[PDB]
Amino acid sequence: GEVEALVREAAGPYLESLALFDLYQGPPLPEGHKSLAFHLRFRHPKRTLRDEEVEEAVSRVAEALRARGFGLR
Amino acid sequence: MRVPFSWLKAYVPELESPEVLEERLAGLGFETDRIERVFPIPRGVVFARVLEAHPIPGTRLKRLVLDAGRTVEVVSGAENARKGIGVALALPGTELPGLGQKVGERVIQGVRSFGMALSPRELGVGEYGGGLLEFPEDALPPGTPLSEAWPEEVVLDLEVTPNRPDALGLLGLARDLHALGYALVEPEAALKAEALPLPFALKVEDPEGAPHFTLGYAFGLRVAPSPLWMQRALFAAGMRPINNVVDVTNYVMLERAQPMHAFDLRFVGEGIAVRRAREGERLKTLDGVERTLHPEDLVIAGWRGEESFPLGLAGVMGGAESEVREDTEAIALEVACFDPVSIRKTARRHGLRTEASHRFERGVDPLGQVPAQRRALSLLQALAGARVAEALLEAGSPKPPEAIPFRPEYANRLLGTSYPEAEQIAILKRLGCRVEGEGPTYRVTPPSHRLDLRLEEDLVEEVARIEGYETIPLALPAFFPAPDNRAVEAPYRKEQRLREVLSGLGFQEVYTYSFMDPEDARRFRLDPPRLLLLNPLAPEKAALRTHLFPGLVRVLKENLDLDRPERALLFEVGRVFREREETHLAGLLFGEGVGLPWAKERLSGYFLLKGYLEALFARLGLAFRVEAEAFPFLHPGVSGRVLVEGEEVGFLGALHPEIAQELELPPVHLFELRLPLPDKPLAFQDPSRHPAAFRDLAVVVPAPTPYGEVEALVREAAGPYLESLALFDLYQGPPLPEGHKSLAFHLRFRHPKRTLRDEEVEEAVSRVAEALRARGFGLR
Amino acid sequence: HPITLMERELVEIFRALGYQAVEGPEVESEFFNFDALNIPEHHPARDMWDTFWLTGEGFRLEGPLGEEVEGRLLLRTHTSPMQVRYMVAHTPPFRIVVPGRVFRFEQTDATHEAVFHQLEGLVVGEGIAMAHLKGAIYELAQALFGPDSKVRFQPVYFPFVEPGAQFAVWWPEGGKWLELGGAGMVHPKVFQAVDAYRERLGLPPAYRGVTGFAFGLGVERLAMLRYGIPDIRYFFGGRLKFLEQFKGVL
Amino acid sequence: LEELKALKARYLGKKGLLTQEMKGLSALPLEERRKRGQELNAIKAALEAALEAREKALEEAALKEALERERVDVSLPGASLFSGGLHPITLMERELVEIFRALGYQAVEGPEVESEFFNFDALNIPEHHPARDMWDTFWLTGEGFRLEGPLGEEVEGRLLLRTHTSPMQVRYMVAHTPPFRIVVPGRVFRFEQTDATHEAVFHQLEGLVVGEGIAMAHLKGAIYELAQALFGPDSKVRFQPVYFPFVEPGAQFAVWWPEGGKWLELGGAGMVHPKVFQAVDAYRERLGLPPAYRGVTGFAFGLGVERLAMLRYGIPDIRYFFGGRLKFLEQFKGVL
RNA sequence: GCCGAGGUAGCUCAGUUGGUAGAGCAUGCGACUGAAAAUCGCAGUGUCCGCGGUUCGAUUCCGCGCCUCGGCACCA
Ligand SMILES: Nc1ncnc2c1ncn2[C@@H]1O[C@H](COP(=O)(O)OC[C@@H](N)Cc2ccccc2)[C@@H](O)[C@H]1O
Ligand SMILES: Nc1ncnc2c1ncn2[C@@H]1O[C@H](COP(=O)(O)OC[C@@H](N)Cc2ccccc2)[C@@H](O)[C@H]1O
Ligand SMILES: [Mg+2]
Repeated sequence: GEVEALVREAAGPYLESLALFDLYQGPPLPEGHKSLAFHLRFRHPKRTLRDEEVEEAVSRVAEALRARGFGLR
Repeated sequence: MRVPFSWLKAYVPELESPEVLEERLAGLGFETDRIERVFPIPRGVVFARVLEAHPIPGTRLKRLVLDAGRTVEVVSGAENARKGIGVALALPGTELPGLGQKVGERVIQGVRSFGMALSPRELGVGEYGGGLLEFPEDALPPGTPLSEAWPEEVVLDLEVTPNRPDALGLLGLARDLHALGYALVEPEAALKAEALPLPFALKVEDPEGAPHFTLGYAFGLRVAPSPLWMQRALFAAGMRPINNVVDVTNYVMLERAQPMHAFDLRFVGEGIAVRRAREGERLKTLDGVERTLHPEDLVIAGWRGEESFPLGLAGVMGGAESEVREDTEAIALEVACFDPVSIRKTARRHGLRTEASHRFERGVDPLGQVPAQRRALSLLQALAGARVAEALLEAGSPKPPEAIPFRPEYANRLLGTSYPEAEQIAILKRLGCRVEGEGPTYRVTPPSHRLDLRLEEDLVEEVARIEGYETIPLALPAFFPAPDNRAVEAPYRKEQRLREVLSGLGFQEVYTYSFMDPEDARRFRLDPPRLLLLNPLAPEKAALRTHLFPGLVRVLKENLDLDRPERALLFEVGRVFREREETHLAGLLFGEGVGLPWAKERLSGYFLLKGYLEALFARLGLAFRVEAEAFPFLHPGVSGRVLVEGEEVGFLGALHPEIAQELELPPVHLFELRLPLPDKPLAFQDPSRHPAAFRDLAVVVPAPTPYGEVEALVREAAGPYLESLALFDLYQGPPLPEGHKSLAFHLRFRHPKRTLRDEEVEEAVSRVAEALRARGFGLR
Repeated sequence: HPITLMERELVEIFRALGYQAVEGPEVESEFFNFDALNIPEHHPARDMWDTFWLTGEGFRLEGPLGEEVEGRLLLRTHTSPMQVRYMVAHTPPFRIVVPGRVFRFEQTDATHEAVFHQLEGLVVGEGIAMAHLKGAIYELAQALFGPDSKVRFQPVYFPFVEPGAQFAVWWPEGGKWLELGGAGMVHPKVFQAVDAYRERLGLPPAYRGVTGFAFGLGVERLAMLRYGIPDIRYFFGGRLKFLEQFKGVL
Repeated sequence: LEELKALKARYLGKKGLLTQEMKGLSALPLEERRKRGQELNAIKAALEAALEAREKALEEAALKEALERERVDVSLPGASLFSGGLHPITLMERELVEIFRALGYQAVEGPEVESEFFNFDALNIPEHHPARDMWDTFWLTGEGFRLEGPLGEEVEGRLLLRTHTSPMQVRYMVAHTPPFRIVVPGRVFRFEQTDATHEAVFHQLEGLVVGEGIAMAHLKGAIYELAQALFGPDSKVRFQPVYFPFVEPGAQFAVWWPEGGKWLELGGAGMVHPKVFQAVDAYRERLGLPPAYRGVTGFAFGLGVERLAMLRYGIPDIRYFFGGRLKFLEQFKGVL
């Protein structure tokens, strides 16, 4: 709950969907940890968007994901 | 229809304002699409008098010397620019709407042009721009501002329904505003006729097309431009002035919705002959258009000796040749009532739509001709100083309208109103009816022009409107419906519930055009449509759908292309066509499936759908099972029919791979039943309170056999005391023969009154093993 | 579908006034769509509807009494033909509303379609007045826009209702008059065409001593204004992103 | 395999292109005879042969695996999604409500825990009331419980479980103003030993139509309509005098059941009593609302749902509804 | 049934001193993962409306008829 709440939040307005296509608590990950893989989706009303915009967002999501205390495989 | 406020206000003097008029015409039965101010003419435009028009050598231009108070010159390339006419002179420093940049002194081909003489487009009074306006040379004192004699006008745009052709004439429209209590002013055509013979003869040869045909005779004509009030009026109504004569014809037409046309006698020959065009005959109408004539066209012809030539496309548009011009002195005035159908046909046959045909199609006063002839003849005498003859030339004797039995008692019964008899009779009489009655049921005979009044219900309408629909009170009827109306809405509540139920489980409803692409007939392997179209919006939408899935599927492709739905469960209820119209229900599953957003383990495909579907009829309490059947549009591997309550009604499977491949689509599943679904009456049945003896038992069966036949057999011989059944597992493995599989059923027996002994169940569990052998199945 | 959410509500609204909900066929005969409704050939007034003509041999169109009805096949240009059908089938008094998809030939735009839905309302019976017609709309109005709503009737023409009318409902929460549909007292010749058809089928006349009102409204337009859908071409569009929006309108 | 056989489009493209559009293109058009045609040829001779061949090749390679592989026993049980259902009491109630809805009635509900004021007093059933014995009142006890009256105000009095839905008559009238038509379904509780046609907890259906000009003829018309809708045109109603302290001209009614040739006794009815109108308006003053039921008259009726249901769905014993048996319930999955 | 404009890759679409039939997410194998993603080459499902022409891959001259639009004439 807290994870998504945060991702969607800072994910930006242009964020259409979200989704959780898998939860992994395995080997290549620290002790007592788990990874949540989200399938995001952005979209603009009037025109298409450039990946330079999405990054400036996909990033904003990674920054708060750090300021808080989460990683990003 | 364009309605120039002031033009109307001439017949209806006391009108409040363009606003109120729209409110008034509203309640009368005509709504205005728009209202607009029209002739903003700057102080810079004055009336001027063309003293002389001098052709600029070497050019195609002219140096005009105009009396614009003082004398000035102007250069103009307008053909119609000549000596002796008036013009709208835009002085240097004038802001024109039609050409926005400021007019000024400009030198052209050697002459200091002092401003310019405007044209219909340039002044903003009409779209025409191929000549200057042509005012009566003495119109106003040279130099006076034009507005001073051409005030801003307000035009309403009125919708005139087919039941009011009398309304395609402002004097007619006016007659309605009158009934509301507005003073009416009808023009009094003031003729000064002369008893003399007419230089031509009439010879109507198709009285069927020209039920009533009259010709007028005005001579010694002095053709010149119309006065400003005329030109101003015509323009506000969407028409462009052309002169004396021609203008009065158009004016009258608009006034009393009676098209007329002045033929120049030089061309009329001996007389006018109203006949049908001789299959072949050619005619060049006013629009400059040279046309051929279909032998069905009603023509206005002239004959000379033993000759006969066309002069105008009767009721539609006059001929180019005989139109009156400046050098004409005598005319033959056409004022007739033409067969509405003939005009309609012809008008369209030649793709023509005139103010003339439009009215003759909708309907002309069957007896308004002659009064019209005098109005025109009068006016011609006053503006063209014509010398109108005294006798007309009639052809046809229409019968005045018959009486209509009118009971103001019924009017009030049918309306739910209680208008006093008096108000009713009064109104009716204002609309021009003759109420020869004593009471209670009067003999109301309407005006020749009301074509929309034949019935007593027509009349009652006239009260409601003139009295105001807003005066009809609100009420609610109370009654017990006739018995054959009870439960008529079952069929409806049934299907509705259905949808509602589907929407329950998880289906998303979808509506899809009833149209079908003839190609999809092949593209999805279906039989071609039986009902096609004679006017498809597009060949793609050329036929009528014979199935609901072709569409359900297409809306899928279209989805996955605009957005990429990871999955989708859809349904549609619609009318299909084929031999008979029939309602169908269609479904569609597609995508990953149902499971856990994470854990890869998904639940889907064919059995997911059959999942919902079984769950579905489960809800409806209806028998459901599938039995493999070949369907040209489903994977042969996954395709069967659907059986509701035992009767077959559709199919369930996956779209044929070959197909998905063409529409470039992934795998997909669907079904399409036919409505209404079977109706099982419910029979309650107390369930026994005594424990259900239940036992398991596998059944080794050959791989090709369908679970359907197995169960059908087990349940059958399983005995009556059999409560449940169930299939808790299907095994095709090692400890079993070649090409075989075992079906393990979880049976359950139960007795109503008392418990049962295993000696009874065995005598049953056995009966199941015996037929399971007599047939050809094992029993692990 | 939004068309259904609306239809349902409209039907529930008239249901509460005692109306019955019955449907008719989409592929009609020129007899029920025009003739029995007083719209003869080359009819000047036969041009508000731009008829879709059909062609199909082996197709069995069937009239009210399940009999085979003849005539030039087509797609109904309004639901009004259900007025003629339901009357040869039942006897008065009765109140019916018949929803349905209708087809017209006109270029589409933001507030126009070639395939759309209407809603007929037919109340026949001795003693029925236009006051009753006005009461219905007044009720349709209230239920849809609350007590602060009001209706507006203005004369208009239809060959099948003599005292014809067009009506508008006052939309408070938007301060604007919306033009919903046509209406009026059933025309004398429709009653005549009905009973007349019945004889042909050996049924006694039944609409000789009665009167009655009909009304027909555009569903989509009401829906549009009601659900805020800006463009009318969305309903039949097919977009799941559009549809799903209405999951929950009750 | 063609995945590459496709990419070869540039493998053959650019590569072959390094022959024409890569060898002096500002002069190539001045060389057109043979060489250009060599490609004009190969460019066509290859694109069509190649690109399509590989396609149709797999178009018949992939589409082939499926056709053969994918073979299911269609008639095999599928996913086991659940299939809901509705209680019989609801199926009925709904139909009753839909029946009265069509007559212009409004469906509103009231509370199950009433006050002695709305259940008896305002209905004209004072203390030690001889006529207060058709209902065997369930008395309650609870401090901290906040029962609230019509105008959301705190209503006082001895708490209890309503012995009929009629108290919704008193509540709805202090809230709204006439004319109106209401039917208020609801679960009621009485103290009586249960049996085949009796419960301690059952459902009724009130019908209240107040308004100036309302007559018993209107009350009779309703039931006549309730009758038809439930048993077809061949149905008929029967009204016989009976007593209730809250309706003066009281009545009990029965509907004729054709498909069973028997008179069923449905409920009570009658014209609202003068003192109920008095108790209502009277209560309103207390709440500072102007009187509203001074110049009107009106009728009420109340029927037993279950009994109608029973006869309607064939359930022999009334104790089944609240029983809980899934084998019983599931039986009605489909009554529409 | 007239003037005039557009109709091209799961989609949004510019375009024209032409090597660009493509750009912007999006999409197809290796391989970084357990399973993905931000990635580096390697590539084009495209009849650039349909029937016929057009250069060495054509969209565009060019022909007529079709999906789209404004105005126009009607009047939903
Ligand atoms: N293309 C379109 N898209 C959406 N709504 C449309 C439509 N064409 C018409 N409508 C709606 O259909 C309504 C009625 O259709 P119309 O053709 O104007 O009258 C049709 C008559 N059949 C209605 C009527 C019945 C009984 C008595 C009087 C009148 C209109 O008020 C309008 O809101
Ligand atoms: N234990 C029980 N189980 C099932 N149905 C029961 C029942 N006790 C009563 N009923 C049903 O409840 C119906 C009415 O309840 P009863 O107590 O008789 O009258 C009760 C009043 N409140 C009804 C009424 C309202 C308005 C005007 C007049 C009368 C009966 O006709 C009966 O069919
Ligand atoms: Mg009329």
